[PDB]
Amino acid sequence: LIVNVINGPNLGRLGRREPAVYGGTTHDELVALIEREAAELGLKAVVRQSDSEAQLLDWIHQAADAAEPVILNAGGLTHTSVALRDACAELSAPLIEVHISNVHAREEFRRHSYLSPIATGVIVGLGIQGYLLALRYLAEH
Amino acid sequence: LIVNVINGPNLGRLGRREPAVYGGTTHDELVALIEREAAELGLKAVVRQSDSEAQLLDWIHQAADAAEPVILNAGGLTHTSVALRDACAELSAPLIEVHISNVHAREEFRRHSYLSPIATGVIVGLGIQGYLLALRYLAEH
Amino acid sequence: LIVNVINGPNLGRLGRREPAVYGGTTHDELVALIEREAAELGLKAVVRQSDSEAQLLDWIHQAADAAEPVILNAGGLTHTSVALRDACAELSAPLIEVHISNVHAREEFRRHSYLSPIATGVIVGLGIQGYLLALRYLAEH
Amino acid sequence: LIVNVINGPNLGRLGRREPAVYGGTTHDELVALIEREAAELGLKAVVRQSDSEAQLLDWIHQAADAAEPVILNAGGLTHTSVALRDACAELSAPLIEVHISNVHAREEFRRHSYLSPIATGVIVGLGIQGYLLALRYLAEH
Amino acid sequence: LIVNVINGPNLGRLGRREPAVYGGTTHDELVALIEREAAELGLKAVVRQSDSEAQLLDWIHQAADAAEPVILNAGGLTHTSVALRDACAELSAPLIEVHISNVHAREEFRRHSYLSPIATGVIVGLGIQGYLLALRYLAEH
Amino acid sequence: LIVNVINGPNLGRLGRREPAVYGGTTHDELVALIEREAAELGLKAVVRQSDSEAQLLDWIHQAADAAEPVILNAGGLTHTSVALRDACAELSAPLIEVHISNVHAREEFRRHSYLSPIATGVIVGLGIQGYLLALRYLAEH
Amino acid sequence: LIVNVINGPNLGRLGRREPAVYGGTTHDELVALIEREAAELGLKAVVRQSDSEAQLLDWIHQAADAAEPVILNAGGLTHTSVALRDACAELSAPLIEVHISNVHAREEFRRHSYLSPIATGVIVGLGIQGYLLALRYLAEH
Amino acid sequence: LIVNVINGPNLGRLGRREPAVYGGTTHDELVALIEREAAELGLKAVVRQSDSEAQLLDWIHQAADAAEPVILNAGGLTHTSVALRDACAELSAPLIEVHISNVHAREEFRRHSYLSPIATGVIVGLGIQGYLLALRYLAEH
Amino acid sequence: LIVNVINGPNLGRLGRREPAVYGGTTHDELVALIEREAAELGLKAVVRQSDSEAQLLDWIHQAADAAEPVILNAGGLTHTSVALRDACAELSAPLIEVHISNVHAREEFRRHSYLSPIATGVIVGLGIQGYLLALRYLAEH
Amino acid sequence: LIVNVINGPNLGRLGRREPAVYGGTTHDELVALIEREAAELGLKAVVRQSDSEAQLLDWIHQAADAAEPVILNAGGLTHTSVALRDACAELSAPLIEVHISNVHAREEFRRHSYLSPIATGVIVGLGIQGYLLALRYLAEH
Amino acid sequence: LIVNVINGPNLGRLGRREPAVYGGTTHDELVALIEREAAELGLKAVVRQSDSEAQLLDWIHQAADAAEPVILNAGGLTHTSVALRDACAELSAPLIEVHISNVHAREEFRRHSYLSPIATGVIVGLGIQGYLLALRYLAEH
Amino acid sequence: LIVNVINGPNLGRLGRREPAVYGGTTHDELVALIEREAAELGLKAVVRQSDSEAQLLDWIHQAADAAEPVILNAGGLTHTSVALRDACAELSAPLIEVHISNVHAREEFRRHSYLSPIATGVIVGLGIQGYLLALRYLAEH
Ligand SMILES: O=C(O)[C@]1(O)C=C(CCO)[C@@H](O)[C@H](O)C1
Ligand SMILES: O=C(O)[C@]1(O)C=C(CCO)[C@@H](O)[C@H](O)C1
Ligand SMILES: O=C(O)[C@]1(O)C=C(CCO)[C@@H](O)[C@H](O)C1
Ligand SMILES: O=C(O)[C@]1(O)C=C(CCO)[C@@H](O)[C@H](O)C1
Ligand SMILES: O=C(O)[C@]1(O)C=C(CCO)[C@@H](O)[C@H](O)C1
Ligand SMILES: O=C(O)[C@]1(O)C=C(CCO)[C@@H](O)[C@H](O)C1
Ligand SMILES: O=C(O)[C@]1(O)C=C(CCO)[C@@H](O)[C@H](O)C1
Ligand SMILES: O=C(O)[C@]1(O)C=C(CCO)[C@@H](O)[C@H](O)C1
Ligand SMILES: O=C(O)[C@]1(O)C=C(CCO)[C@@H](O)[C@H](O)C1
Ligand SMILES: O=C(O)[C@]1(O)C=C(CCO)[C@@H](O)[C@H](O)C1
Ligand SMILES: O=C(O)[C@]1(O)C=C(CCO)[C@@H](O)[C@H](O)C1
Ligand SMILES: O=C(O)[C@]1(O)C=C(CCO)[C@@H](O)[C@H](O)C1
Ligand code: NA
Ligand code: NA
Ligand code: NA
Ligand code: NA
Ligand code: NA
Ligand code: NA
Ligand code: NA
Ligand code: NA
Ligand code: NA
Ligand code: NA
Ligand code: NA
Ligand code: NA
Ligand code: NA
Ligand code: NA
Ligand code: NA
Ligand code: NA
Ligand code: NA
Ligand code: NA
Ligand code: NA
Ligand code: NA
Ligand code: NA
Ligand code: NA
Ligand code: NA
Ligand code: NA
Ligand code: NA
Ligand code: NA
Ligand code: NA
Ligand code: NA
Ligand code: NA
Ligand code: NA
Ligand code: NA
Ligand code: NA
Ligand code: NA
Ligand code: NA
Ligand code: NA
Ligand code: NA
Repeated sequence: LIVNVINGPNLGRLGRREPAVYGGTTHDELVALIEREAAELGLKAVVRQSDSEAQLLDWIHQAADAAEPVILNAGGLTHTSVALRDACAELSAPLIEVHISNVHAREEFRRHSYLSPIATGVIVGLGIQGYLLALRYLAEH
Repeated sequence: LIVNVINGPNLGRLGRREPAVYGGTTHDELVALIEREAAELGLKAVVRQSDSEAQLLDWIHQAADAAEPVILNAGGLTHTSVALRDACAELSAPLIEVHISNVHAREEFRRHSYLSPIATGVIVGLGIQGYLLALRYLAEH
Repeated sequence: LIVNVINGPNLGRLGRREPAVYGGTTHDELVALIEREAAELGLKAVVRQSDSEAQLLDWIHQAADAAEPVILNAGGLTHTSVALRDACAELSAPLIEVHISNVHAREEFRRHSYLSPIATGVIVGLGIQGYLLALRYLAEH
Repeated sequence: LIVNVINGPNLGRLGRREPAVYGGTTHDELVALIEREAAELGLKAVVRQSDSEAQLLDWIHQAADAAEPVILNAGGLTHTSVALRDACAELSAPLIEVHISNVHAREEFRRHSYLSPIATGVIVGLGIQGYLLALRYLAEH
Repeated sequence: LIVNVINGPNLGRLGRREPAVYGGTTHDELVALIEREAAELGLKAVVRQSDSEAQLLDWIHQAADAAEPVILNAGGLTHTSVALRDACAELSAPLIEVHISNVHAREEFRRHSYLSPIATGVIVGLGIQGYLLALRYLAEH
Repeated sequence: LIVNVINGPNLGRLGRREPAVYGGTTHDELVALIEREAAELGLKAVVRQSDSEAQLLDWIHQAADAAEPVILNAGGLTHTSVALRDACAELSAPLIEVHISNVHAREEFRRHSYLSPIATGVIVGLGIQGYLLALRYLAEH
Repeated sequence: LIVNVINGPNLGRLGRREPAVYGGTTHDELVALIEREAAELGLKAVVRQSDSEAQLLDWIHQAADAAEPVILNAGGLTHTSVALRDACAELSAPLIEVHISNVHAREEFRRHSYLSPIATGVIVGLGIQGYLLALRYLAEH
Repeated sequence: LIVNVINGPNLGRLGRREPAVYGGTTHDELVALIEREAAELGLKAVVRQSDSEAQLLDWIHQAADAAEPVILNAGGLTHTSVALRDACAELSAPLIEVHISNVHAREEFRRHSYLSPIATGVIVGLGIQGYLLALRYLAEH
Repeated sequence: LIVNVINGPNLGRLGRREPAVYGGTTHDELVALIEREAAELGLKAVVRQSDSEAQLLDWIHQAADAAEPVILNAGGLTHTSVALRDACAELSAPLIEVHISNVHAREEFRRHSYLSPIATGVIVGLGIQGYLLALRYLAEH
Repeated sequence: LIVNVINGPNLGRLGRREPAVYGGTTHDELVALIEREAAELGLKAVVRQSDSEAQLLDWIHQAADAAEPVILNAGGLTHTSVALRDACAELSAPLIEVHISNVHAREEFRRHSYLSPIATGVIVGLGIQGYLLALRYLAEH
Repeated sequence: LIVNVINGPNLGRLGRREPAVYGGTTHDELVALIEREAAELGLKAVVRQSDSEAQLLDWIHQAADAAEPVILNAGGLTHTSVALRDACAELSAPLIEVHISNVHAREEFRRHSYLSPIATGVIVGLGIQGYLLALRYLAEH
Repeated sequence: LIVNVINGPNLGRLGRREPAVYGGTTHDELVALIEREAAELGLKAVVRQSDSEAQLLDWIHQAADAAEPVILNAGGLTHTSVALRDACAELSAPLIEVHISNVHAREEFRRHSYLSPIATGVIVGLGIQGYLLALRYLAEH
């Protein structure tokens, strides 16, 4: 029923660099697209964004306590934060890691994720439709 | 309209190991699920499997010449074949790389792909629904 | 006389995963155990926890200015934060690094600490008694 | 005209360790020196410091939206934060990375920067005059 | 009740280098301190030292057969001996690894231990009080 | 008073590749700019260039014997010559290492310098103004 | 009762290089020796060779479905094929990996095997008697 | 007299990607150019291409038995196949390895060849004339 | 005729850990099995075990002087001792290295042997039958 | 029309070591062979050799200014000199790198070249005919 | 006056392998040569050999307590023993490390020494005269 | 009879840094000491120094042609020059590599030598007596 979509650092800046990297959809448009899709699927999507690791951790803690699934795009913290990994390892419902860009076609440091080994699955490089596809996985799960 | 789904070595063996690793769906069931989904999406899915790298290359060559999109699960060749990478780099339509298992939760050698850097995107660890989600991306693309 | 016990990200979640990883004592129980032990030793323990690196840094800054000893369990930041290391290098009184779990029996990335080289000493894998043993070292120091 | 000087974790502690590492100038003195130099150059310097990555990111976001140049000394986050790198990659005006100490004469982990590849340039080991020299580059740019 | 304290190569030389590295307590004084503490705790400590790996192995074998806990400071063999690791993996009662010096502040080769992954826990850099603190852990265990 | 500016291999070729890499100023123009700036600062700049390591070493030897400061852009020898490093380690007055290009944005092999650890400081990626900024540091030093 | 002996690329060329590397027995002689030994042991040996990975995979698939033991000398694919590893991981009866030459005395790349971690055991450097010794292990198993 | 030219995976696709990578000559044109050159040199060139490793191995086996020289462009198998290396090590006449593209200017994984250490020589980056130049070496050999 | 079987550290402890790792046969049973097999083969087996490297070296020295073959299971010293390697390099008769467990399925540090490159051959993971199979190789040699 | 052949350190010593490494042709003979071939091709070859990096750089500078092609065998500087690489990157006409010996069959340090990534192409292991084959490429270019 | 010459594992076997590796002088001859040279120099040489690390450590301990210089050829323990390094770090008089063979021309693992960083100096590859040359250094020291 | 002593970059600067690194003997004093010792040994020592690699190479070439032994202290080129290695590999008489300082106690980059693998032997850390000891080896050779 309830799905948490959690976006990390810099994801509030969607639609401000060249559409080359992350597409032309803004974060507000993203929230709207996700909500619309979620309703069609008979889910409720709670979509939140923060540039603060501590805030992200608190959202993951609540999802852990509620046994709610998480779609998480951690931004740069994907590649650097053990703390985020430790919080996500508490989750009992599925965790789908999403990257808008194809990280495997960028710098080598983006090709490692602390989150992938503990996630249910990972979607990269399908732009913002990656979130919609994750919702749909969760609706069937 | 037409989408090629190409499965590589050992994928014909789906449903024969413990459902732990790859799920309980057989390859024939997979073909059927994909075809059914593709028709609902108004696509035609051509689904093929081989344990022979040369056969896989020939299928990729035809997709390149037809400018058709490919959903490719290369099995073990993901981690080892430059030749497959070179064939896939000719593709002008999208290439979505799919892994049934979450390779990031397994041996370290499964965490490298020669295909990811040239793919449009990658879906891992969502089981066979990963193919269905790729079809759906392509139907919107 | 005064000892600061500083816990970092996710340590507020003690007692919520399987007792396998970190034991069944909660953070509030931990505070209570530490305070009781500290009083028996004729010390005052100030025990604080935050998931925010900036808050942790500020607590370390105050300990540096007061020349007070610190028992620090930085959680995931142990393995990732140079900033925390830089703050701890100002400390003139002892710094004892504590890990509840035996990090050497877990993932390889947990086997590196930015803090160990600048700490007085390190206690790992003795569960929450690791804090009590650190207090006792400080009472004799 | 307007230049942002952004200092990251622990830079508020300038003048509190042995003058060996970072010199004897405090952060307030630094702000004053920079402002005085900036006025002589006919610039306005906005100088800000935070130990919070999220706050640093927000300052970089504003500089990106205003197309203003940034002189950035990220402290320990230089060596660890992809998120900071991603925010700085939006900047369209110059980015000069500054380190007070000669990081190349210290620990090996200080010899890598996530920021250098996307900066216009880098000044290290010239103490606080490194900021003044960056201002002067920007006044001619 | 019975605890074995086993010291490896060069530990008989305690109190002969500058107090900088290992302190000014000799091995005989160490035995005496440990015995006194053990009696206060209502334990019996059997404290033994050898520069011979084979002798150390035989002591570990006996502790394994008696199901007795071991506090082990293996000296240089910590970083080099698989054989010692294999003997210690038989132990069914706790194994606490102790280093007098903070190995993390010395040469990089001292930062790896073959023993840590199989030990219950590890205490480093607290000087000879590290042994006393291990005894106290065992008295509560 | 006297400052030596020493340029190494290929720096005589300034202004001959695309202005992309090193700018459009020639070496003769560079000498002129440096001299003009030095006079304004009340310094005398002795500016020399050679493609011969032995000649560079001899210039560094003379600066060492005269206790004169050196601004050194060693070209490709930055990344390869221990001999140059050994000569520069004799210098008792400051050594400022200068790179015209941002080496951190180029090939990985340009990101290591044998000179940085023994230099007073390093300026990269500020083009030829990097020399002028070094002069100004020295005038205040 | 039934044992499959599977030889991979280039093993059909036995007896054609200097007897230094692989001995002077041809593949046909090898088949004959194995059959003779197998009969003495009261086993039936099915001995097959191919330079085609796909053919090797199909033979391993059949052994998996029949629950038959495999003695496998994969030739160069030992060091390179994940696909072969994946097929061999299905085997429920024993898998003995055999190398005629002592791979540990040759190039470093021959010292890694994708098969060893999933094999029951490995025999190297005992020439063709390695096959006979594997048969004998299986006859007792 | 007789020279074998053997092309591996994807070389049948010459002239189908942008002329940037491999030139605009097709494989059929290549065969024709080689034959014409060979006749001028008084040689007979047997030119063959396959995407199948097993087929390539069989061609190398025949060249080994006939003591005929080989010009080999193995495509992606250059970087991945030990089996191909093992077959080529049987060759008693010269082996010239040819790459159309300059592999040293591409991805790092293309800069390693299993074939180079056992080849007589290697020609890279001279396009299809690399084959013609190899023929000419063999005509003088 | 005479074969030396030499077992190193911890091999006297066979049959004392879970049969999972090394089987349920004790060292005395092993000696008996080997002797019985050796007599059937018309050999004399001299079987010795020590936890002392110096004792092992002396046994290898005697085998070198007598030109007698050695079956050696060095235990943990396999992975760590150059001295043992140097002694074994004197042997003129065959040296067969034996491991009871499949070291390739355990920790990565067990996957390197200082002995394999100088051994005639290596048998791993066939339990105690590995010794019997080595005897049989030697009886035919 | 004009082609520069530039030989680096030790190439003046051709014909003085065992013909095993570099052949029996001296440098003077090499000059003569190249000149004769060049005339047959209707080219003029200017062939020069120096053990001085600075002299080599000056020759490359002149070829850059004249837009003349270079055949360069840099000797040991191939593997060590960034300065040479930087000079060769100015060349607008083709650069063919030549090695007489097959560097891939020698020490590992000879398998890296700073020149290959910026060269048009590379010929190794064809002895002195490698120069003649490069001339012929240039005559067709 | 008194100099200790300490030889480690396998050095008692001098003169038993091909004179290629270590020369044809036996250990007894070596003792005699050293004694004769020492007397000519007006020194007393105490020459001892053991294959037991513990015995070597005890000899080093005595040299440390007597403040006597040591010439040490540790054999294979050079490359493997931290314990030996720790004992040698107590020595206050000079420590000269000697290797008979040129370890730099052998396996790569022989090119690392735990002893070199703490030795006064090192002599390798001068055969047994290396000991005589060390004595002579000590006689002048 | 004749021995060449060849000193490389910066060795003309002996006696100008703190006696800590290289001692207080100047190069002229060194020449004098060597000559005096050589005469006592009935040798003639030709002692030469240059900061120019090309000059060093030419001296090594002459020693190769005269079949004269070389004592070589290459300075920083020890760690960086393949060209020097290639010249020294021609030498048929002994080559003794000498370092005044103990390079193993300094930076890690000084612990690799391109010369050691081809030298007869190596003396490090015995100061200038290292040259005298090399002469004496050569007088007995
Ligand atoms: O592609 C993504 O969605 C991504 O997770 C996002 C960011 C930051 C986006 O501004 C980057 O830090 C990640 O490396 C990739
Ligand atoms: O998870 C998958 O789908 C996968 O692509 C498939 C195989 C082989 C499946 O038998 C494995 O070789 C890959 O590592 C992962
Ligand atoms: O064992 C610990 O106490 C530890 O410091 C704590 C955490 C996070 C605890 O939730 C982990 O991030 C550390 O790796 C180990
Ligand atoms: O030298 C600097 O200015 C520096 O950026 C600052 C800090 C933290 C300063 O307390 C360190 O974390 C950096 O490694 C170096
Ligand atoms: O600090 C310790 O107690 C230590 O275990 C002891 C020794 C040898 C002590 O002489 C060293 O070999 C270890 O690296 C650290
Ligand atoms: O950017 C510079 O100034 C630099 O020092 C110069 C050269 C050579 C310039 O032709 C290059 O070799 C360095 O890598 C960068
Ligand atoms: O020694 C063997 O049997 C071996 O498996 C065989 C081959 C190919 C044999 O031609 C090689 O590819 C392997 O590295 C070793
Ligand atoms: O440049 C070549 O000729 C090359 O051998 C060919 C291929 C495949 C060509 O489609 C690539 O796989 C090689 O890396 C380079
Ligand atoms: O499997 C074996 O026989 C083995 O040689 C034995 C030991 C020690 C056995 O107690 C281990 O040290 C080796 O790694 C593996
Ligand atoms: O093979 C060659 O031509 C080569 O370029 C030449 C030399 C020096 C030749 O004396 C070596 O330094 C190179 O590694 C290989
Ligand atoms: O060359 C030597 O003297 C040496 O120290 C001796 C031995 C053992 C000699 O049998 C080897 O273990 C060392 O690697 C080299
Ligand atoms: O110790 C030596 O003699 C040495 O060869 C000399 C130099 C340069 C001396 O100024 C250094 O470059 C070497 O690393 C060490
Ligand atoms: Na919620
Ligand atoms: Na991970
Ligand atoms: Na999209
Ligand atoms: Na199709
Ligand atoms: Na890749
Ligand atoms: Na699924
Ligand atoms: Na406090
Ligand atoms: Na560290
Ligand atoms: Na506890
Ligand atoms: Na502003
Ligand atoms: Na980077
Ligand atoms: Na300053
Ligand atoms: Na006991
Ligand atoms: Na370990
Ligand atoms: Na203490
Ligand atoms: Na001057
Ligand atoms: Na350095
Ligand atoms: Na500029
Ligand atoms: Na069968
Ligand atoms: Na593996
Ligand atoms: Na055999
Ligand atoms: Na043919
Ligand atoms: Na290779
Ligand atoms: Na061409
Ligand atoms: Na015997
Ligand atoms: Na080895
Ligand atoms: Na068994
Ligand atoms: Na010319
Ligand atoms: Na390169
Ligand atoms: Na030739
Ligand atoms: Na003595
Ligand atoms: Na060391
Ligand atoms: Na000798
Ligand atoms: Na001479
Ligand atoms: Na080398
Ligand atoms: Na001296």
